[PDB]
Amino acid sequence: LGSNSQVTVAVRVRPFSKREKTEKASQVVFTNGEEITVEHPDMKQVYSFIYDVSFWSFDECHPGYASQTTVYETLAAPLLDRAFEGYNTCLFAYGQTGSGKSYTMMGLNEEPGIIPRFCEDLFAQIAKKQTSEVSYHLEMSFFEVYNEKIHDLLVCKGENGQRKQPLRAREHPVSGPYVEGLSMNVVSSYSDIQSWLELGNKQRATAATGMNDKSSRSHSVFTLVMTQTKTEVVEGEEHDHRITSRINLVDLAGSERCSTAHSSGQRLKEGVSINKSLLTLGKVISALSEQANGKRVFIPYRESTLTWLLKESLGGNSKTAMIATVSPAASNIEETLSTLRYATQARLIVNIAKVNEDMNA
Amino acid sequence: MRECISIHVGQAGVQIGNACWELYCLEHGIQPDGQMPSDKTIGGGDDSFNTFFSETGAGKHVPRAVFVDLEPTVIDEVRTGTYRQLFHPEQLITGKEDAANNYARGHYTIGKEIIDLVLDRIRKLADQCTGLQGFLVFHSFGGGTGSGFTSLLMERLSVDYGKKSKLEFSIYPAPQVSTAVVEPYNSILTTHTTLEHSDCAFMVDNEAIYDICRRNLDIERPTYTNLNRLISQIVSSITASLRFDGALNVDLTEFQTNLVPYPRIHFPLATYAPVISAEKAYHEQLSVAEITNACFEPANQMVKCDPRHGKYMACCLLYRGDVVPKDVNAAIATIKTKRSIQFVDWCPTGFKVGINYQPPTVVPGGDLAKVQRAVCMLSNTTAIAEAWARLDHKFDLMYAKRAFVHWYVGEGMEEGEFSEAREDMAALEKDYEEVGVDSV
Amino acid sequence: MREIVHIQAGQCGNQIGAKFWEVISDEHGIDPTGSYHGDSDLQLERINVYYNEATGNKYVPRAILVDLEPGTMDSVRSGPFGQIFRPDNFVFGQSGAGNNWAKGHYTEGAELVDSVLDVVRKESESCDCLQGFQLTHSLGGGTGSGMGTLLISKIREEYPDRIMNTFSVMPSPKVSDTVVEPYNATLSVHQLVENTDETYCIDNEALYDICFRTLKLTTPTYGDLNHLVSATMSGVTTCLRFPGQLNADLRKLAVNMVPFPRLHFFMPGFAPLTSRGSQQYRALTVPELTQQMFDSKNMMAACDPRHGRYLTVAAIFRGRMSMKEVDEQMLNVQNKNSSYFVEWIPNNVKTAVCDIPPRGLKMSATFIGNSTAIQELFKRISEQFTAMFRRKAFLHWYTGEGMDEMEFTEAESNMNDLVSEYQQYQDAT
Ligand SMILES: CC(=O)O[C@H]1C(=O)[C@@]2(C)[C@H]([C@H](OC(=O)c3ccccc3)[C@]3(O)C[C@H](OC(=O)[C@H](O)[C@@H](NC(=O)c4ccccc4)c4ccccc4)C(C)=C1C3(C)C)[C@]1(OC(C)=O)CO[C@@H]1C[C@@H]2O
Ligand SMILES: Nc1nc2c(ncn2[C@@H]2O[C@H](COP(=O)(O)OP(=O)(O)OP(=O)(O)O)[C@@H](O)[C@H]2O)c(=O)[nH]1
Ligand SMILES: Nc1ncnc2c1ncn2[C@@H]1O[C@H](COP(=O)(O)OP(=O)(O)NP(=O)(O)O)[C@@H](O)[C@H]1O
Ligand SMILES: Nc1nc2c(ncn2[C@@H]2O[C@H](COP(=O)(O)OP(=O)(O)O)[C@@H](O)[C@H]2O)c(=O)[nH]1
Ligand SMILES: [Mg+2]
Ligand SMILES: [Mg+2]
Repeated sequence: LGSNSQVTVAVRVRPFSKREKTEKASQVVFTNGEEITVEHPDMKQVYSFIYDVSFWSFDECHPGYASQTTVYETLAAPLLDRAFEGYNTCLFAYGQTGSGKSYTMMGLNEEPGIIPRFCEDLFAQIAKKQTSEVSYHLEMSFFEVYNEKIHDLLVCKGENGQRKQPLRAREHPVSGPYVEGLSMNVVSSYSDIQSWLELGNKQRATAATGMNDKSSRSHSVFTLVMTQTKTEVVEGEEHDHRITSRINLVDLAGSERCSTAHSSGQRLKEGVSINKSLLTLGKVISALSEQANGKRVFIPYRESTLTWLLKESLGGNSKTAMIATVSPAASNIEETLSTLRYATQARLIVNIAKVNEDMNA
Repeated sequence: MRECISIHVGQAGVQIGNACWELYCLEHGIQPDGQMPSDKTIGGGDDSFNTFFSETGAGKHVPRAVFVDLEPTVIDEVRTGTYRQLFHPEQLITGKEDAANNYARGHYTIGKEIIDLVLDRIRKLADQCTGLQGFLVFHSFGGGTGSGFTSLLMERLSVDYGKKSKLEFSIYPAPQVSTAVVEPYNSILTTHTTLEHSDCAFMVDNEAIYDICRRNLDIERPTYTNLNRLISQIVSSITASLRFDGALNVDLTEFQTNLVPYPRIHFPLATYAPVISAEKAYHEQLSVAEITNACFEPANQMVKCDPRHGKYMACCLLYRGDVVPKDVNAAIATIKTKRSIQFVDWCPTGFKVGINYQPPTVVPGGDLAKVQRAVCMLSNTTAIAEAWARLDHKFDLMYAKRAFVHWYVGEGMEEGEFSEAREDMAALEKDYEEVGVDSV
Repeated sequence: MREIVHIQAGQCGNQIGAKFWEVISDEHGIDPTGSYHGDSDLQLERINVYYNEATGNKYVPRAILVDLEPGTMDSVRSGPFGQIFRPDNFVFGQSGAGNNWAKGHYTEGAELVDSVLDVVRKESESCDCLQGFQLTHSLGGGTGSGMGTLLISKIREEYPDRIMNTFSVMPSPKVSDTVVEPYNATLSVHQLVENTDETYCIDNEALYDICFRTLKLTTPTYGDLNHLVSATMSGVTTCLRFPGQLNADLRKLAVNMVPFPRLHFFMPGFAPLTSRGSQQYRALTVPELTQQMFDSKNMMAACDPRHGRYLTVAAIFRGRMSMKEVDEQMLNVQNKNSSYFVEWIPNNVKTAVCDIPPRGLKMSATFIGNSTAIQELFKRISEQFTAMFRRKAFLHWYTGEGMDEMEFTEAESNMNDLVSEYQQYQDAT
């Protein structure tokens, strides 16, 4: 039961952002096809990083320009086809503030990302195969992590200044962790998800910071549980054995220094928490890589809240994916190396994913 | 008029300051109350010089100090002690929230509530000065205050003043002795911010002074008082040219141009050789040659480093008392011949020299002797590459596992600012093997 | 000025607290009537830490008593140093915990913790600068463990930039004094591992062995055990009350002792401790104290440092002394006994030294160690549990007050994770 699965990792550069364009920034990152190289202004050394997929979005006519409908067909479409057999899947995004992860996963209204492509193509891939034989169920929830406190986003918050009930996490002995109080809503068509995402993202705690005009101050997790009830050789009752898959799509917050992102008051108090969570989302990658060499180790999952929920996603039973977004300016050289040196770590994680099927009993 | 503003950060800085001002006040005659009888004994003069003191119309001579710290268990000992009627009540203690031995707390969170006031007091001290030469920050690598708050102040003053020396005496971390598990981090994080503003960062280690006291004074139980007194003597010898008259007088801009070849190798070592009991005061001639050779003795350094694992690159030698010049030139000739004291191919001179006519003071209840010829040396070597490498390795054994960083992130620091401060020190350690490579 | 709010939950907590106030008052010069009758002036300068000034230069401590039975409240208020507290801070109730963790966190602490937090809000909003908290309790019962864990959670939600130091009397291997110890302790560990910054693990068997061997006592009561514990509690927080050459408050120690936010359970230890007769046959110097504090027989946590590796150690000296001898001795400990420390921390020690020693001593010292031996304690609690939970030994008295089996599995899993985190650093890298 189960198979070895190298964790999938992809890298992606963003075109020069407006503020750095006003500063007249020097390009530092280059792509020799697949391999990325980073040259300093110092040019004292030249680090090189190798990955499995290397996108490019600097300018729209370079040969090799991976658009929003290219980071699907190379990264997320395998995750979609791997969740038809039954394997659990994940796709989560690392980077710094302004590196472009909330533009890749969710896109913008005219440029949609992976969530809309995934969902609408899935429903396009369901009505192409759905018959009277095997059913197709889909539920979905959408939660966030704000200052070490889980919150739901599809809970229409009304008449108070703090309609923001803090939920909690718990550990099931077999099914692993789970959130208590999580609205798990049912969907049938893409027209049902667009009204949830439309409400969820309006609830996600965004703010205005020096790095970019709309900066997320939260990690967001987006679930889809798809169970297909199959029929096959039996004695009597059919529609019994069913294969279940859990697709989690995660959009994180960013490294954010206090100088580069002018902030005080409350902005600085959630900045710390993003940083502590992403300080622990590094230990979990580093120490899981150190398992590949036989070296016995402990993965500090419980040091934070996000890496406690996404615990079966990094290791565990999940075919996972790390999209790694990095800026091309020289002002963002002391933080792009940090992103890419963790992306190269993530590729070495071997996790065992197994098709999930339970016979009626 | 020459003037220098001595700033004293942290417990170590304040205690060195206490020793320093005890020493200066004995040297001039100004008493702890602030009064100067010597203006009323003979008829007048400049008995306590306005470089390191001020004047008030009633006759209270008042120092040019600031005495910053973020825990009140130390400045409140000054307010309550012998030197209470001397200092100005604006001693810029917070009362609150020590820096917890992390850079983050003293640089961004608990160090932003007092720096806007330090600059006010320094402005008030500098606007009342006709000719300002520089600063003298006395801090300690290892803690949060003396690592972070100094870095912040030295970034604000670099903007405000800019064309002024910003020298800094520091308690360098030892290889073996330590009082914290976080000194490597703090030091690496500090140099990053002070390899760009500061202009000469003088260093000492407490292990070196322990061993000095042991071998040269017969003290087997030395405390911080006796250490800080030797530091006070170094601070008197580096300042003796501004407060006295002598033959060769080295202003504080005459070090910056003679010891810092390149703008990043500005970490000189210090030493003060005639450390002697009253016992060995007799049975010693205590001449120039004996000292000058004693100052290049490895077992008479104030930093745990071997001078023979590098090459010298500059030396400034400052004497006090009955020193004639050719007693020096004979000695520099004695040192320019010895194969052990090895200099670079690009600095043949390397022997800046100063002389002064006021001998050293000695405090009662002290562990030092009355000497008519005191000496200090400020050297610039390639030996401290190994100390910096040791700190680099201490760091690298911990940042591998990201230990203690959740206590720095907590108070305003990202995790990419540790890798950005480790690269600069590697570049420096490479700029210490770029200099010992002989030219063609 | 730095300031601490002391809370005393349960019989153990209130007794140790009373003993601690009897010690701090002796140290600062306070009579039971709150009046100052001291000799020095270094007592009043930093009296805001533990005390508050009332009317006529009378001093009232910032104690917040708490309990569910009113039996130890009256033991205090009738006691010698009990008329110094504030009657509106003797929060109590009825309907004791029954040595049930359910009763203390869900039923009879849910009905009383709001009052305690009102007193906390009042004593914390009456402060220039707060440094943290200090709760004494007892893993093994319901009042201390339950109510204190809940209080810690509510405070660490309300005051999260502040310390929550906790002084805990853990259960002992050989003998039990309460029959449901493992469950209560496991739940309290589930609550404290996630909501503290420094925990000090005390065990009564270790104190018994101290009192029998070192102090050569024949009839040692609990007042003696608390006279030992009060001492080190005093010493953790003396560089906030007295001056010195190296000063180390609570946050410094938490930064220099906790490498990772979970491994903040420490073996405490005291210094000079000697037989009443055999003190003239001994010297009073730093080496004597360094070899008295780094020993197995002078700890309190019932755990052998020789069966582990010290991740950290901290040493708070009190007395006029040299720091050469301090640094040299701590280095000698790091060098000789190298196999009892960690490689990837180059210096595994912290040294704090102060100037004013205790009432009739010239040299005291206080040891706070973080070692990989503590897991054994937890290991035992993860074994007894497994024998009681695999058959549901006394579990219907926990379900019957609003609890579920999931809350036991979680705690077990987390305590075992803590053991594994202490264990991976027990090898040679
Ligand atoms: C001639 C002399 O010096 O008497 C000493 C003494 O000889 C010994 C026996 C004391 C004695 O301590 C004990 O007997 C003891 C009994 C049970 C549990 C713990 C201790 C002493 O009682 C303890 C007491 O220690 C103190 O005075 C401290 O202030 C101590 N006192 C209290 O806590 C205290 C408690 C209640 C009421 C009044 C004071 C203290 C320790 C830490 C922090 C603050 C205070 C002193 C001097 C002694 C005696 C009296 C024999 C020793 O203990 C301490 C804590 O220092 C035992 O070893 C030390 C020093 C000596 O060996
Ligand atoms: N020479 C000398 N060194 C000292 C003295 N006091 C402390 N140090 C050294 O300074 C190091 C850091 O401690 P501190 O300087 O007191 O820390 P700080 O700068 O005051 O910052 P805080 O931690 O916030 O108090 C210690 O590790 C000691 O080695 C002193 O009196 N003399
Ligand atoms: N590949 C791209 N092409 C064009 N524009 C992009 C691209 N990637 C990012 N951007 C723009 O960059 C801006 C910042 O993107 P955003 O996704 O908000 O970064 P971020 O990581 O979400 N900030 P934060 O959430 O605080 O980390 C957006 O307005 C995007 O339009
Ligand atoms: N040191 C000390 N320990 C005590 C005392 N009373 C009880 N204990 C310990 O505390 C545990 C029981 O805690 P208990 O006081 O009953 O908690 P509570 O009933 O919920 O308040 C046992 O393991 C005892 O060893 C005391 O006075 N001193
Ligand atoms: Mg975002
Ligand atoms: Mg201090």
